[PDB]
Amino acid sequence: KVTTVVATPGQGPDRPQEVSYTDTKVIGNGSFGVVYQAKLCDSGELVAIKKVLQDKRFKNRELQIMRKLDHCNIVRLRYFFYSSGEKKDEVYLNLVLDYVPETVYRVARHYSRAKQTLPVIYVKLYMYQLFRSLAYIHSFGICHRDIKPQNLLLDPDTAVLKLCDFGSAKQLVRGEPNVSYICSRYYRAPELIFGATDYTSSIDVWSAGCVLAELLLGQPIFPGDSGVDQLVEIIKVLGTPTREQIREMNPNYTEFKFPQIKAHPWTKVFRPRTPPEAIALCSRLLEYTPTARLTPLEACAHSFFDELRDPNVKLPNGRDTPALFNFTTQELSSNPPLATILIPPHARIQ
Amino acid sequence: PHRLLQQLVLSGNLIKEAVRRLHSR
Ligand SMILES: CC(=O)Nc1n[nH]c2nc(-c3ccc(O)c(O)c3)ccc12
Repeated sequence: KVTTVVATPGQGPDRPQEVSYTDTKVIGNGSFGVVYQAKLCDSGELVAIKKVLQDKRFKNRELQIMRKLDHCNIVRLRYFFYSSGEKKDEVYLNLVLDYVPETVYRVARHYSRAKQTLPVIYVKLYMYQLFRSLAYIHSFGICHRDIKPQNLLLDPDTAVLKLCDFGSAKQLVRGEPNVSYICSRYYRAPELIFGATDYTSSIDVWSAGCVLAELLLGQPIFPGDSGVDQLVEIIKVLGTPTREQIREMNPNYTEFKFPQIKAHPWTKVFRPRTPPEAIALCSRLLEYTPTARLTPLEACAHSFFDELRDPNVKLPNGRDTPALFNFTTQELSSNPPLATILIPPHARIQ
Repeated sequence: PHRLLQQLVLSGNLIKEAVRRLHSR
């Protein structure tokens, strides 16, 4: 069956056009709605269609966010179209997104099943691209709130990583409360466990640190069996937070007395042959104090990514690395002078 | 469950209980 719809381009102009697609199949289902895979009739290009129930009287948070973003490390919104929801206010919003065949989750699972660690060059490549996508979204005040390997899409040949699923994302505004029960448990920042509602985009940096640690370990670093058990898992590594760290996580939370537990050494958390720069980076992301975590741009400039800035760098398959230095004024806005460190001499315009 | 965490947060007993659960196993 060939489906023809009138759809609006994702970036702009707001001028609708006929879009035809075929080979429709369900590739995901959840509370949010349904995700389909389809093929565009014009170009033969594969797309993902996310279908969500929408309130007519309200703007869709996910669409608003998606229409703003144009970055090589974020799944592009090609088109969007509305479909009839039967009920007066109920309509369905359909997001036509670029299809990406793999995930960091599946790639890491493959290596984990084979009892081998993902090669360090891919850990550098995937993590660097994730930090770039985070630097970009955070510059608009957008927090993803669901950073996990499953939401990190991969083109297996080019090693291009694209951040997906903006279903939990929100444009954070200081002084406007946010829900504390957010994120996929294993990747949930400790301030969220402590019930903070005044949190920042640094919760995504905690989650990025969890992804990194997982790529190094071959399993999640903090596999909590519940919300309370999630903190138990964190304490086994970080030890107990100090009175100052508690205040920094949630100033509305007070705990009179508690037994103090020392941190477990980072070098013992990981396997002996773990690259020390990867452990060092990880120690600067998985911090109780949210403001002490590296910003995504600071993480991109970390010495762990120095190999990516080498002019002679190549993928193990022999191909060139994807675009790594095409930074924009928007992406560099949090710290513009950092550009001269992030953009190596060989990458600069002739 | 989720009710337990909310209660621990409101009562200010979250760290004490997490430390107890660590030692319990
Ligand atoms: C197997 C697989 O994951 N395929 C996919 N290709 N592209 C995808 N895009 C999204 C997706 C959903 C919601 C968003 O807001 C978004 O930007 C992107 C989810 C899955 C895919």
